[PDB]
Amino acid sequence: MSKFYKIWLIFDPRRVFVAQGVFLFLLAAMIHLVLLSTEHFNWFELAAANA
Amino acid sequence: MSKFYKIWLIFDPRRVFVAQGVFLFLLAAMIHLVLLSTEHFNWFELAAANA
Amino acid sequence: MSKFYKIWLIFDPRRVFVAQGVFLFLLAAMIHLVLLSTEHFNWFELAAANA
Amino acid sequence: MSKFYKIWLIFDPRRVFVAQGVFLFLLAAMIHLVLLSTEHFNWFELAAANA
Amino acid sequence: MSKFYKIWLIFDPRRVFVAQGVFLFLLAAMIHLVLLSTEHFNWFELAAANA
Amino acid sequence: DLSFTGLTDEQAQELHSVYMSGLWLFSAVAVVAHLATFIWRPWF
Amino acid sequence: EETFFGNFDLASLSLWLFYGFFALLIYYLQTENMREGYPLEDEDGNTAANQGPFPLPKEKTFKLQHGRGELTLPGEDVQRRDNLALRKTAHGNGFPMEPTGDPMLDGVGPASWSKRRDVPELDAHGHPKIVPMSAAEGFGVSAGTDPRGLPVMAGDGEIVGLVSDMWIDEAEQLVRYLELELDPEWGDGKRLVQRQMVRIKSDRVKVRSIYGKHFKNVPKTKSPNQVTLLEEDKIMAYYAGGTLYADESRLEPQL
Amino acid sequence: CAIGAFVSWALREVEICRKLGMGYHVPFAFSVAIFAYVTLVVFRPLLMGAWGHGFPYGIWSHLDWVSNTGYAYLHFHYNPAHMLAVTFFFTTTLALALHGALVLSAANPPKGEEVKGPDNEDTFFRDFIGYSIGTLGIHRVGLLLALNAGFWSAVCIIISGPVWTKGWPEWWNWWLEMPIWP
Amino acid sequence: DMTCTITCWGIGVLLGIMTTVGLMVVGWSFLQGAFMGVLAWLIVGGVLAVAVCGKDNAEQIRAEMAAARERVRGAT
Amino acid sequence: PEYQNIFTQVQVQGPAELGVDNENNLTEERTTGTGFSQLIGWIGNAQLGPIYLGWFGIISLVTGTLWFNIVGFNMLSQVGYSIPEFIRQLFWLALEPPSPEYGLRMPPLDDGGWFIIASFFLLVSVISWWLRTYQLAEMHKMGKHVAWAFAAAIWLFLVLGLFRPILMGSWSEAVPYGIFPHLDWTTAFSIRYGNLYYNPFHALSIVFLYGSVLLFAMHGATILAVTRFGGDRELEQIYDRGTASERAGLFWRWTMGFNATMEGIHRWAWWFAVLTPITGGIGILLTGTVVDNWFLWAVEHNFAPDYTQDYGYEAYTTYDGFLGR
Amino acid sequence: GTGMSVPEFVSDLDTPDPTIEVFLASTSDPVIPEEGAQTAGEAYENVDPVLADLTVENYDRLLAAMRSWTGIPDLLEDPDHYQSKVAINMIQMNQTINEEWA
Amino acid sequence: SNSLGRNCVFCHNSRAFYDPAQHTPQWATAMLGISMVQELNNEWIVPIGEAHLPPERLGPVYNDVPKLACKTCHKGYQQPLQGLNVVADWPELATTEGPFYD
Ligand code: BCL
Ligand SMILES: CC[C@H]1c2cc3[nH]c4c(c3C)C(=O)[C@H](C(=O)OC)c4c3nc(cc4[nH]c(cc(n2)[C@@H]1C)c(C(C)=O)c4C)[C@@H](C)[C@@H]3CCC(=O)OC/C=C(/C)CCC[C@H](C)CCC[C@H](C)CCCC(C)C
Ligand SMILES: CC[C@H]1c2cc3[nH]c4c(c3C)C(=O)[C@H](C(=O)OC)c4c3nc(cc4[nH]c(cc(n2)[C@@H]1C)c(C(C)=O)c4C)[C@@H](C)[C@@H]3CCC(=O)OC/C=C(\C)CCC[C@H](C)CCC[C@H](C)CCCC(C)C
Ligand SMILES: CC[C@H]1c2cc3[nH]c4c(c3C)C(=O)[C@H](C(=O)OC)c4c3nc(cc4[nH]c(cc(n2)[C@@H]1C)c(C(C)=O)c4C)[C@@H](C)[C@@H]3CCC(=O)OC/C=C(\C)CCC[C@H](C)CCC[C@H](C)CCCC(C)C
Ligand SMILES: COC1=C(OC)C(=O)C(C/C=C(\C)CC/C=C(\C)CC/C=C(\C)CC/C=C(\C)CC/C=C(\C)CC/C=C(\C)CC/C=C(/C)CC/C=C(\C)CC/C=C(\C)CCC=C(C)C)=C(C)C1=O
Ligand SMILES: CCCCCCCC/C=C\CCCCCCCC(=O)O[C@H](COC(=O)CCCCCCCCCCCCCCCCC)COP(=O)(O)OC[C@@H](O)CO
Ligand SMILES: CCCCCCCC/C=C\CCCCCCCC(=O)O[C@H](COC(=O)CCCCCCCCCCCCCCCCC)COP(=O)(O)OC[C@@H](O)CO
Ligand SMILES: CCCCCCCC/C=C\CCCCCCCC(=O)O[C@H](COC(=O)CCCCCCCCCCCCCCCCC)COP(=O)(O)OC[C@@H](O)CO
Ligand SMILES: CCCCCCCC/C=C\CCCCCCCC(=O)O[C@H](COC(=O)CCCCCCCCCCCCCCCCC)COP(=O)(O)OC[C@@H](O)CO
Ligand SMILES: COC(C)(C)C(=O)C/C=C(\C)CC/C=C(\C)CC/C=C(\C)CCCC/C(C)=C/CCC(C)CC/C=C(/C)CCC=C(C)C
Ligand SMILES: COC(C)(C)C(=O)C/C=C(\C)CC/C=C(\C)CC/C=C(\C)CCCC/C(C)=C\CCC(C)CC/C=C(\C)CCC=C(C)C
Ligand SMILES: [Fe+3]
Repeated sequence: MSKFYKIWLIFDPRRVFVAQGVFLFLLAAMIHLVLLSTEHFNWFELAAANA
Repeated sequence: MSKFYKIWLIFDPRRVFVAQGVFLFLLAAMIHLVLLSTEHFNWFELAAANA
Repeated sequence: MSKFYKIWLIFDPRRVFVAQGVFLFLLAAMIHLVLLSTEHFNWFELAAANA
Repeated sequence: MSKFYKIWLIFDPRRVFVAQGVFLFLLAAMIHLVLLSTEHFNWFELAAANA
Repeated sequence: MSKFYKIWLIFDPRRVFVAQGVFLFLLAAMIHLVLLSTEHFNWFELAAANA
Repeated sequence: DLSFTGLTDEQAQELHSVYMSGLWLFSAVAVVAHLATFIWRPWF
Repeated sequence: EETFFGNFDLASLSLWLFYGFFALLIYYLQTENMREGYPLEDEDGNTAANQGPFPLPKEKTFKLQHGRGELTLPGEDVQRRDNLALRKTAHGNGFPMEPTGDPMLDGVGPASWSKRRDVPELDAHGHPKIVPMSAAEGFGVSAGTDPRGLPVMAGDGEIVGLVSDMWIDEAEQLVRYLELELDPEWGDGKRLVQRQMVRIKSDRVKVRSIYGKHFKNVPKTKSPNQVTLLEEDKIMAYYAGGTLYADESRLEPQL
Repeated sequence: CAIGAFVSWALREVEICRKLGMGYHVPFAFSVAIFAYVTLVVFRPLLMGAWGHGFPYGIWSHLDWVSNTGYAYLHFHYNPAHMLAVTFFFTTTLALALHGALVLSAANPPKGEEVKGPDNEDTFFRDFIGYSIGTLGIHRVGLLLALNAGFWSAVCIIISGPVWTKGWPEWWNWWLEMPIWP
Repeated sequence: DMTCTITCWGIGVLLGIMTTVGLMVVGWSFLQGAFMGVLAWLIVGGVLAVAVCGKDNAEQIRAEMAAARERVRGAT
Repeated sequence: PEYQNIFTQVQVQGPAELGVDNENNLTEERTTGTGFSQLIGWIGNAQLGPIYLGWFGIISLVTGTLWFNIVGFNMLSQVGYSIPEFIRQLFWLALEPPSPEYGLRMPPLDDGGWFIIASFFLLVSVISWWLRTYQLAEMHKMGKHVAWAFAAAIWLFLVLGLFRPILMGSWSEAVPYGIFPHLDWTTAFSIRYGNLYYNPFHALSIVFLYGSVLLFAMHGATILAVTRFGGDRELEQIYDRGTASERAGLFWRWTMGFNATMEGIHRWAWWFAVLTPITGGIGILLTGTVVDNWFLWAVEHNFAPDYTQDYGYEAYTTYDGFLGR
Repeated sequence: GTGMSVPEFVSDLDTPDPTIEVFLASTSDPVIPEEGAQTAGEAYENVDPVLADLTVENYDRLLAAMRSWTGIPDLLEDPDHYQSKVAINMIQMNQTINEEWA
Repeated sequence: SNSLGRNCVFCHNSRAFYDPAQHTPQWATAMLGISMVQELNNEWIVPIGEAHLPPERLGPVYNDVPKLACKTCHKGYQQPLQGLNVVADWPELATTEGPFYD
């Protein structure tokens, strides 16, 4: 370590920054939708059932 | 945190402004429709069933 | 909040005005149609119901 | 509000007038047809049934 | 042989790293999904069963 | 695209060394994850 | 509806009439396509005994533009080559021929050119059709990557020079040729490459057909502002012949 | 034997192209027609589980096969990928007719007149319809249209058997019961 | 800048795939969700290739070009 | 690999072309104003416009828009002026031809009168577009090949809509104006008169359609392979033979034993394409008027196959065995 | 070579009609009449079509069957409800279907 | 076709829809079923319902009495209940005359 900063001498800051944002949002949306497709982890149905 | 202002030395403000506006509006519309697709959080049916 | 006037140092006013003019009417039409697809807030059917 | 005349320093009068005419006629035709599509406000059918 | 650094002179780091990253992510996601396809190791169904 | 047109000798030793530093870090993390998973739900 | 005789009715009559018409049409179509390359010859240049089942068509005349004259076909072959450095590999007919010297320099095989007119092609106003971009009023690169200033790499991996200009067809608004200035080590002067034989990338321009050592023998235009049809044919055929003659492994079976 | 003959024909065309120093577009185009035939006698039959699903070798008996195979899905005109394929076929024929007519009319003027050039051809078509593809674009477009016609034909047949079992009109139900409709 | 256009079309393809899976979780069938996914792709990806890729880079160059268009008019 | 010439590498743009002229003064009726599209320019030309406006084109446009609006407004009124239902059932609606009981007389507007008024406006529109195609060649001093090729398709158009109904004695024989309804007409027409496969002119039309598509694959591919020798400049190759024409001819000569010329291949293409609607119209004109059952005609003329095996699923399997029970 | 065949998915061929099992859970074997058995008309006041039936056959036909096959729990209890009047005709129609349309 | 879950080449050879020599044996039983349906609608189903059925069973337009067709009994299957023997246990619904318990 202490030499990971040299990653920016090979990869372009602008290409890495757009790709990472797209990947991060897509992964977050996918995980939230996977949770929404279950029974034990769907909070919208949990709210209705509780009350 | 005190040096995040340099993000505008890599990203063109016009492009990010347009993309952020589109992204924010689409996210708001999707969330509102997801709320409309349920039973406990549909405010158009609650008004019908509370009058 | 007193420096928002600089938005026109970045955006072309003509493009922004055209886009906003399209967007506002499209959104208003969408909401006016969403109201008509329900039972409680459809003013065309309500008038016949109370006649 | 006393300075709304400055819109003409942004948009060419010729184009805006043509679009306004087309938009107004299409909107009026759509509204008249929407009224014709109902039972309560169809004045031809009302005249037929009132005699 | 004692130092295998002599393998990057016949390669270009850029594409090697890109392919590595894609391969790693795809293999991890496929293992996670394969585990999710199994009765005994599906941790989302286990929470519903331990309820 | 090749503008580097070949690496040198001393521009590769440092690379190997940094690459090896990440590979060992990723593997230590994976080993701990696998150990915890085996403690939770064994498969052997 | 009734029949004329037996089972013959109106549909049968129509079908047989179409049969006859189609036979005549096939004859006309095959005869119309024999205005070039006939009569047939053998492998020694003499007229062949067999000439086929269809006779030759009568003559048509074309009135050309810009005072170029008239063209009557079928007629004599005016695009014929005179002294070809070729050798028979057999005593009869049906076997290939062998080049006597350098196939690429002698214009034989896939490097063959046809003896076209020694004048440039004209547009509607009577002006040369293909013009270098440095003399074309109003033209600019509107899309894609501009190749001017990039180095050129040959098929064996050698840099031979730089792109200096582009030659465009103004009537159709299309790039036709790229102009290359050679380094002193690989020759002297300027050469042309047709657009269909290059791949333009971000840092280079690739020509795979020929190698570096072949770049000095590309035919050269007489005037720096216009190119005739004969020169066009000789330049394009030279690059086309390299796909087979650049390396000895390109000519042998690939297996 | 037919598969072997077709593949050998394509590989012979490849060698002729190599000897003449030309591009390899013609064998690539012929490969599409080979793919539509191998789908009809090898791919659909293997997927469906029996060689008896292929069409017979007869001038008037291979039309009976076509007729019976289409009525086995009730109304074949309603197959979505068959509609795309028919459109491609008709468009290729309209474009071939236009191209041949334009070239012949440029090369054969009225008696006593001079011949015409590409400028005249570009002008006639912008006057007629307001656009001209050009002398190079028309060949690209014709090739692309023909290859798209053969690819979509292969798709229309391979979904009719192994992917869909009911009538093709019923497939449109997804549009008729979309939740947006009142 | 044909490379920004292709990127923008790919973000549209990705939004379309996400629209299909989202409508299916809410109760729609595949083909119903995929028609809506195709329109999200074509409308949004097209809109972003005009707007984002049309905010081309130029900085004082943008300024002068615009201040000179504002001189064409005035005498037009 | 080598460049293949399907997409242009770099585009160049200059002043817009306004067109050639002669003593006929075509400039007076041409619109001013052009555009450029870089998306299209990857494949072909990028310039858009201008267009010529004569009287034939204006009349054709006006009368064709009238036909479209009579059909569209009839379709809209059939549904109760409900726009969302109008959109839902767009592919299913149509403007229906008259009932068979009325013969060739004028039917009630509710039962085919609007269909006849709209058919008269479409007729006028189509014949006007053809007079424009003839006039422009005459004005451009070119041959009339385009007009003849268009009249070839107009022949089948008129046979389907005008000639056959008159010879049969009913306006009810015409085709409805709809997407699905017109495809139902095709299937019902084939069923009503036996099997249309056994109509010989239908087979000839299929032969020529298949041949026309095989020829654009061959001609397009051949021209794209000789573009490295200037082969897309066809007219100058006709006026002065070059090596591109020689190589293109020799490829097919060595492949299948005969070849064409640069000028003569376009005659082949023109004839195969033109022959499809001519044979199709001759085949359609003979149905009902002469032959009423094409399969019985084939049996009479001895080209109908015969089968030896039996009919029925229980001649080959069992209902329980097909279910796995 | 004809193209005459009918296609089906094998997951669909292995799924039986789901009402076959409902039937088998509502059916019973007939009871053979004995010597001089007492009929339904000598035990209640019924209708002619169902009167010369025995008591046990009356029991299985009426309740165990007709009231479960048509989900009408009180069928044929009030002789004046319209459902009884239509069921009496349906019995004869069901008999004629089996007898004359074999 | 949609009522039996089959297609056109079931009962037909599509090159000649008219020819009796190219039909399958199922065509004849379908022809019998046409007449059976026509008789059941006109003689049994319509007459009762015009005399007893309540106003809420009379359909949108014309105040029609509901009718039956081929799918009322097959339900998208080749045979009703895929061929279950449902008449062996109920001899009382098998004949118009006295129930034969032999
Ligand atoms: C159940 C279906 C029947 C069947 C029933 C029919 C019927 C019925 C017909 C065809 C016809 C044809 N059939 Mg068939 N056909 C069947 C099976 C097949 C099969 C197959 C199984 O593979 C094939 C390949 C074909 C193919 C063909 C074509 C060869 C032929 C159409 C010729 C033509 O020029 O079309 C191209 C179409 C035209 C030229 C139409 C003319 C268009 C006009 C000129 C348009 C004017 C402009 C317009 C109004 C303006 C629009 C707006 C603009 C944007 C401004 N059939 C089966 C047996 N077939 C036709 C024929 O000729 O029969 C012999 C015909 O009528
Ligand atoms: C079978 C071939 C079909 C055809 C094709 C066709 N016509 C065309 C085009 C094409 C491909 C055009 O691109 C061009 C056009 O610009 O259409 C909007 C056009 C055209 N065909 C027309 C007429 C026409 N075509 C007809 C027929 C047909 N043309 C067939 C349907 C007919 C009839 C009834 O037979 C008519 C009357 C006009 C609608 C139009 C004439 C072009 C014109 O007047 O251009 C003026 C120039 C402009 C400034 C307008 C361009 C729009 C933009 C503001 C320019 C910037 C370009 C932008 C980047 C992209 C947008 C362009 C898109 C088309 C991609
Ligand atoms: C976009 C795809 C289109 C296409 C493309 C295409 N086909 C091509 C080419 C191209 C580009 C050629 O270059 C090549 C050629 O050389 O053309 C002259 C060819 C060709 N496509 C041909 C025909 C053809 N193409 C057709 C269609 C199409 N081909 C499409 C429309 C059709 C039909 C049915 O529509 C036919 C009939 C050939 C004329 C030709 C070259 C094929 C050839 O000669 O193959 C060598 C084989 C023999 C000489 C004989 C083989 C004998 C067999 C062993 C026995 C016969 C068995 C057979 C299956 C019986 C069928 C009976 C029928 C009655 C059903
Ligand atoms: C040889 C037979 C083949 C053939 C050839 C052929 N077709 C031809 C020609 C030729 C040689 C022409 O010259 C002519 C032409 O103009 O071609 C560009 C044409 C033509 N063939 C056409 C259609 C056509 N041809 C077909 C078939 C075929 N034509 C065969 C494959 C088919 C079918 C069913 O397969 C169709 C659908 C037209 C594009 C054109 C005839 C133009 C014509 O007569 O137009 C009348 C115009 C109106 C209806 C008035 C306009 C009203 C419109 C409803 C709206 C406004 C116009 C607008 C431009 C369209 C909408 C777009 C919007 C975005 C604005
Ligand atoms: C602008 O550009 C262009 C051109 O140009 C300028 C062109 O032109 C064309 C071409 C287009 C046309 C000319 C238009 C017309 C074309 C069509 C309509 C296409 C349709 C074509 C046909 C219907 C006919 C095609 C014929 C075919 C496919 C079969 C022909 C093949 C044979 C007869 C046999 C092949 C021979 C082989 C393989 C070699 C022999 C094999 C051996 C082992 C040799 C050993 C010797 C023997 C066995 C004994 C003798 C053998 C003999 C005599 C051979 C014959 C065989 C027999 C069995 C007798 C295009 C598109 C073009 O865009
Ligand atoms: C310069 C060179 C010229 C070359 C060009 C010549 C082309 C045309 C020339 C001649 C064709 C003559 C062939 C005629 C043979 C059949 C006879 C016939 O047409 O018979 C019909 C029966 O209809 C059919 O059998 C349907 C025909 C389908 C259409 C074409 C099929 C090609 C499909 C596929 C191609 C495969 C084989 C191809 C082979 C080419 C075959 C034409 C009725 O009989 P009739 O005589 O009308 O009845 C009255 C009588 O009974 C009185 O009593
Ligand atoms: C009955 C006989 C054929 C055997 C039966 C089975 C195959 C049937 C299918 C197709 C036949 C195509 C056979 C073509 C083979 C040609 C071989 C060849 O190469 O023959 C040349 C002579 O040929 C030619 O010059 C071209 C002939 C026309 C090509 C076929 C046209 C297909 C048109 C339309 C489609 C056809 C469908 C029918 C529409 C029915 C319509 C009622 C010798 O050399 P040449 O140097 O060119 O001599 C000439 C000159 O130069 C003198 O000097
Ligand atoms: C290898 C295995 C073969 C595969 C086995 C499969 C069987 C079927 C395949 C192919 C059959 C075609 C065979 C014929 C090819 C002959 C070879 C050839 O052509 O050999 C030439 C010799 O010429 C000839 O032998 C002339 C052939 C005449 C063609 C007839 C024309 C119309 C014909 C058709 C019209 C169609 C209309 C409708 C039709 C119905 C109506 C016909 C050498 O030429 P050359 O020495 O250069 O010069 C001389 C030159 O000019 C002319 O003499
Ligand atoms: C209904 C369709 C029937 C089937 C298709 C055949 C008919 C279609 C038309 C033509 C076919 C090709 C035949 C003609 C061309 C052959 C080449 C030829 O004539 O070669 C000559 C030698 O021949 C002759 O001297 C003529 C004698 C021909 C006799 C054979 C007849 C074949 C008859 C039939 C085929 C095989 C039968 C054997 C099997 C049984 C059936 C299964 C060499 O001299 P040359 O150098 O060419 O002369 C120079 C000249 O050209 C100057 O201009
Ligand atoms: C059960 O069946 C299925 C199919 C499901 C399976 O599961 C099958 C599974 C297998 C067959 C699995 C096989 C798995 C492997 C072979 C895995 C191999 C994995 C690797 C080799 C991974 C390598 C990862 C590399 C990483 C993370 C590198 C990191 C490097 C760095 C952070 C350093 C680089 C950065 C810098 C600064 C370089 C310095 C730069 C300079 C300029 C000096
Ligand atoms: C309401 O919304 C608006 C305003 C936007 C609209 O206008 C909407 C419009 C639509 C949605 C329109 C939709 C239109 C269609 C789907 C049209 C489809 C049309 C066809 C498929 C037409 C086929 C026509 C013809 C055919 C197949 C063959 C032959 C026809 C003819 C030769 C017709 C010519 C008729 C003659 C010569 C008879 C005239 C009678 C005399 C007495 C002279
Ligand atoms: Fe061409």
